[PDB]
Amino acid sequence: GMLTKFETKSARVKGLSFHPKRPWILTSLHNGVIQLWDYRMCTLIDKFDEHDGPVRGIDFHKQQPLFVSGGDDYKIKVWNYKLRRCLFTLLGHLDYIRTTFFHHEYPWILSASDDQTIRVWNWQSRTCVCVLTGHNHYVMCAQFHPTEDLVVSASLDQTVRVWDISGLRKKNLSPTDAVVKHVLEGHDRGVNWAAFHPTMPLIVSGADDRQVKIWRMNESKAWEVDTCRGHYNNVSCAVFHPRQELILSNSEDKSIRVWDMSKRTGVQTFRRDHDRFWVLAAHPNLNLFAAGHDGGMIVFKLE
Repeated sequence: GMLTKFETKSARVKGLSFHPKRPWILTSLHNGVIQLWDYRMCTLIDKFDEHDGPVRGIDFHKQQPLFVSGGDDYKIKVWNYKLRRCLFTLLGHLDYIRTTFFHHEYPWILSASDDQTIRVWNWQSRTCVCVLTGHNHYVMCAQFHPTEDLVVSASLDQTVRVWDISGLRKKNLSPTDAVVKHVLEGHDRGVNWAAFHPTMPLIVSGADDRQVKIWRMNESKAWEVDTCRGHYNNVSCAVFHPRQELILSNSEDKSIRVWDMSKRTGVQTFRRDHDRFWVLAAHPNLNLFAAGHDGGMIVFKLE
């Protein structure tokens, strides 16, 4: 089932990010440390210790020599991994930052916070260019769509939201800005994570109801199309397998679960003795995955 490639022992891992080309993964830790690992040479390349308290937000830029971090200190830091330093800090959030991601093309950062806001930042102007309001509890996750001007967010308010930011794109990149397109209701507890499918109009979410839910959107509406049961504690994270009909989830129940979207195979469950899982990453072009837990990180393949 699970082919372990690389493991770290560390403070609890809260964030993960695979480099698209280098055999590198970032881990952002509960102790405020960001580790840069080479999983082919089995070495710690570098350590970045500038935050105070947990760092949950971490993302490599897919094309620029940058990564972005978001901390419980309410700071977003933009880093250059060649220069090995923090270029600048973005302030504005009023509570813990849950996620930070770079846009794949636009000069943007997307952040989600316990302050109930989603923020878009322009990293060229080094400014906040949009505050997305509407959630009425912690925003646990916000992600950019890979090819459309959409955002998906997950909140402890029990909703997943889909936002149209095409207005913000036209305003901000030119030489309302953000509209809520869908409010996805169905989880009956706080939602910890939501993500877009790379190609289909699908969303996956994981919640404190111990459910992994799959949603479909069309031109008019969005609706729940499946619910995966088996986790016996809060679902921390869920990702679409980028290139196979699979979903990967992990949980405070100390398990990774692999779901068959085709439903041909039953769910595969991978357990740790003592470690809650907090985060899951998929490599953007390899059949390679990473999970963050109480005792460190595991990088693995499926067989």
